[PDB]
Amino acid sequence: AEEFPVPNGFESAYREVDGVKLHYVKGGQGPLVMLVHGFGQTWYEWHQLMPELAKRFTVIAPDLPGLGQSEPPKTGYSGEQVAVYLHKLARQFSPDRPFDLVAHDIGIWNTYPMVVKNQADIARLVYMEAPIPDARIYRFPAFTAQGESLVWHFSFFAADDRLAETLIAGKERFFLEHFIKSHASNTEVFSERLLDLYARSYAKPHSLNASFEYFRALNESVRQNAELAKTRLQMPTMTLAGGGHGGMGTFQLEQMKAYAEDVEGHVLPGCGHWLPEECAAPMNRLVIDFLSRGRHH
Amino acid sequence: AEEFPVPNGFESAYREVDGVKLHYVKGGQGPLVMLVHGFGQTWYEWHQLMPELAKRFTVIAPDLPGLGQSEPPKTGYSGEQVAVYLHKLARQFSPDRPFDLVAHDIGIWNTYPMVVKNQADIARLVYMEAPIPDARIYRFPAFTAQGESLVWHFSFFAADDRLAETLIAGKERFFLEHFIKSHASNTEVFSERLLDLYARSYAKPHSLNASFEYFRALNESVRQNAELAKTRLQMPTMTLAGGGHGGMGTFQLEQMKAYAEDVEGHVLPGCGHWLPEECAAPMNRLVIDFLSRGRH
Repeated sequence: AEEFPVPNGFESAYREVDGVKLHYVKGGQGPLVMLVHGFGQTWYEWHQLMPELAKRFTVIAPDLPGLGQSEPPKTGYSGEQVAVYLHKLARQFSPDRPFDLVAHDIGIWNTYPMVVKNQADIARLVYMEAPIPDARIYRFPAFTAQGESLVWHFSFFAADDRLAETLIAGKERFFLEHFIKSHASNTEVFSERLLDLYARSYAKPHSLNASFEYFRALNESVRQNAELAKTRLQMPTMTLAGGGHGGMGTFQLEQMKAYAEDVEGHVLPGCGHWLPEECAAPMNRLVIDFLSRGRHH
Repeated sequence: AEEFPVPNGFESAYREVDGVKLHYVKGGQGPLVMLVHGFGQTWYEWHQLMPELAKRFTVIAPDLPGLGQSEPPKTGYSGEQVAVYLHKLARQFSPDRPFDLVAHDIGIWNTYPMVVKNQADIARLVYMEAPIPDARIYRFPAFTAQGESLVWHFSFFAADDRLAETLIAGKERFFLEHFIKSHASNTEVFSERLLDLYARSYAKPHSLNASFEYFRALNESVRQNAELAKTRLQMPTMTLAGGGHGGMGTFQLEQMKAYAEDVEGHVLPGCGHWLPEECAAPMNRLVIDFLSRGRH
């Protein structure tokens, strides 16, 4: 069985990486592009981009360790530890050529270290809708004059006593709908059915815990990145952010300018945090065009 | 039926105020002092301080509307609305004389408006361990380099769709122990027995909801206070804050200086948010001494 429907022409498969069984969905021919999802989701957030991209590229979309159908990491959930798994997975499929990387949400946290440490392996980079973990995250407010803030969940999820698992278990679908919609401009794209699929995946006990372990490692990731960021990113980079309710707006590009020498950015009006679903058509277009400036099938 | 044990010589009683039945515990003789509790607790947080104050004052400690054994408010949960109930309650017992006020946590939110609107009714004021609702609350961080921040729960509790009640229902005792301890320096005072008492009270469905309605009204309270703060408080004031894990530190006094002409402040080392319980001896001493400067 599969947690999410696989697009025609794609295969669902697994590879062992450093003793951890990773799930991914793969299709297409040409140079490799790896797409990395974030919290609340799985490889499936990429399912609309995948067929289009596969016309020019070999496309792989893994489940993050512990999430979707991937085994939890055996090292840890800090950015540097998780990035090893994703880097090695990509290199199994693209051993002789650099590959492209597209990441969303905590996919950024879990890839930045392998990007900065293996720059010759990364042809082009697309980052959307999440801060790279650094001191900037400590500036986001706990509360706003309009109600709940964007990232109060960093504290909820990082809290000890398994606070998040204990409160959310048995209410996974309820919580995820609130969380997704509170970070969305276009809530209509999240059908009850789509929410059911995502909720059932992250409700698996080991996946519910894995979800929050990424946040419990966030401060460690910030400390790791403080050292890593001494080396600037040199590859062509594009940032995308939502300009609507729930989005990061200008923050995405402004932060990335501190990290990357060669970066262009777009803010998408009328779109929140969940770009691949809320604004599939323009997001897909911008990603396909940016990656197609390089050689492809 | 009592949720918490009354100190010897005190009485547990109720007063109907503007159609809302308020529970309070009362004892002592002399000028009136009203003690107002905060989130996660009830009048009981004051039970160690009460007998000491009762030697010089008439002491009343009400349960906030909807919490403890008090009915929910009929108007609403904003500071200005709730303050009417507390002001009227105090004035039933002290109709001809100003009274003293001691407030902790959301007790501050629920009393500030009646203090500024009825300054002549308030002889001396002690505020501890929470911001007065104003624009300063939007400057607290969601996340810190140590972990969970002081007030991320403002967003959790204020969130739409009854997010907090829905998640916490059936898990009130677990949640309260985490919330209290995460805001404490001296966690050891929160015995399983004491936590059982507080949890049983706020787990009443209407009390769980009431708890969060105070946070849902927070932005309204901020808007209310923007107008009220145009007049500075003139009566003697003291602020207390914890200097240890979970405490407000220097923020308490610094904010209060913008609100009050006459203010002295203390930060208690090794103490977090829950001053009456974590640091009873020094906190009680500071409060008793400050109030005993006036008539008692």
